Amino acid sequence: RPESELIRQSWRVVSRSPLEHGTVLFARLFALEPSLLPLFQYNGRQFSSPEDSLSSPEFLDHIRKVMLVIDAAVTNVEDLSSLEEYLTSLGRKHRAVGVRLSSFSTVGESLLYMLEKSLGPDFTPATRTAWSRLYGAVVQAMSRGWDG
Ligand code: HEM
Ligand SMILES: [Xe]
Ligand SMILES: [Xe]
Ligand SMILES: [Xe]
Ligand SMILES: [Xe]
Repeated sequence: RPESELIRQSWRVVSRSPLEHGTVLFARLFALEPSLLPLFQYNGRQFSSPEDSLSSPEFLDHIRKVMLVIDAAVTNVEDLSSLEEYLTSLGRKHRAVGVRLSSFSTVGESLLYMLEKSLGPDFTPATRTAWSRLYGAVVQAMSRGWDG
């Protein structure tokens, strides 16, 4: 699958500095959808501003978790069946924490933003399409967690 190799090659670049890259993703996310900020409630407190989130080790750990789940998806690009059940429960978990399935569209745009910014000219039309398909497949599996 040529799509899979474009994903593998672009991810190599990102995966070298995952927290730095995931930081861009989350900064962009809160800039687009500020109402996601209160959902991260560590030690029973909510973050007042997006910059507060960046000072939180728990929040930064969650960036690492996100980048790890993406890494699993890239590893399993040719077949996400090994990941379907895990991703369904991951959706269920995010439903429980208060995330609306609708917000995963903004997450997608934030992912594509991070990739465009990191890769520059190497973020070709084909690369963008490949990532949009992989992300779509991930969200499809996660969406099963929202009761159906
Ligand atoms: C809309 C954006 C998101 C929000 C508001 C959100 C919120 C949360 C919260 C509150 C937790 C529990 C606290 C914690 O573990 O730090 C969590 C856990 C987690 N998140 Fe997210 N999340 C988002 C997106 C994602 C995405 C897209 C992924 C996958 C690529 C992801 C991967 C994970 C993982 C692996 C955990 C640990 C779940 C567990 O095993 O308990 N997160 N998230
Ligand atoms: Xe952020
Ligand atoms: Xe963790
Ligand atoms: Xe993501
Ligand atoms: Xe993804």
